[PDB]
Amino acid sequence: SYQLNAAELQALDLIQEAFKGMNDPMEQGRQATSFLKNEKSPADIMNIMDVTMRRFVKMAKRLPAFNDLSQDGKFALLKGGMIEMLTVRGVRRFDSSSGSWTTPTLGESSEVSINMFDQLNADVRSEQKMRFLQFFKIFHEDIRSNDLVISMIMLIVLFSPRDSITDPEDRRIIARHHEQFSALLNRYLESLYGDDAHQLNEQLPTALRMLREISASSGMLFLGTVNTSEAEPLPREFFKVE
Amino acid sequence: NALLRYLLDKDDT
Ligand SMILES: C[C@H](CCC[C@H](C)C(=O)O)[C@H]1CC[C@H]2[C@@H]3CC=C4C=C(O)CC[C@]4(C)[C@H]3CC[C@]12C
Repeated sequence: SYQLNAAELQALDLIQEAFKGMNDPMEQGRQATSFLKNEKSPADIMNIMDVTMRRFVKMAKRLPAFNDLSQDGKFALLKGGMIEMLTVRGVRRFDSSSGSWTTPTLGESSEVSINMFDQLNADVRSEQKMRFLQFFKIFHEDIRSNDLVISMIMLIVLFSPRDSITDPEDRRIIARHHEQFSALLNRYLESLYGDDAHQLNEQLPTALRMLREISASSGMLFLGTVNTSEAEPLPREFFKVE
Repeated sequence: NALLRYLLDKDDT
């Protein structure tokens, strides 16, 4: 039987609990103002991603799996995985018809166009744009729009082995959860789709390679295009602006 | 990465 057992259902409930605030409203402030501007600048894009980044930190801090790590292990995982998780949120939030990202607390008139890439650093913008579109295209529409699938992919990439993590128990915990989240994702998809799920599982390593590549090559995208006085600091820890 | 560390280490309650 492909039906989920109690432990699998409970793991999914816990994941949904940890992610439950990602879609909360924004408060008035720099980030909301940036999302609401029709004419967005590169700095506005940084201000927008700040919301998602802050919320990923909070999500992780709810997970028992994350809380079994040392503080240094937790820090290394977030630093190493932030942009990868952000890119997966980007796939969930991208509308192929409109060629834009939206957010679930604002209407369709509020968006970030794919063509915002055309304003970024010419050294890297073209291939980052193409990589994002190619990554988006490998997903089936009903899978990239499934919040539980997206959340699990985020956790699979968050719980990746990182060379800087040296505590042996941290490394063990990370490896075990990488495996567990991958297996749970496949079980979930089997419970919905039966044998047809297996093709999705077979594609996961291809997806992850594309995800790691795009995220690892993102760091200079804003260089020369942003004044630090206009952009949130957290994204500036991941993207070099000066 | 001072701000990432701060956000990780803060009491969100
Ligand atoms: C997910 C986000 C839109 C919704 C944000 C909102 C606060 C929410 O999470 O609901 C979009 C807006 C800009 C996108 C990045 C632009 C360039 C990028 C450059 C790349 O090389 C990869 C992907 C990213 C990081 C994009 C990921 C998704 C972002 C953060």
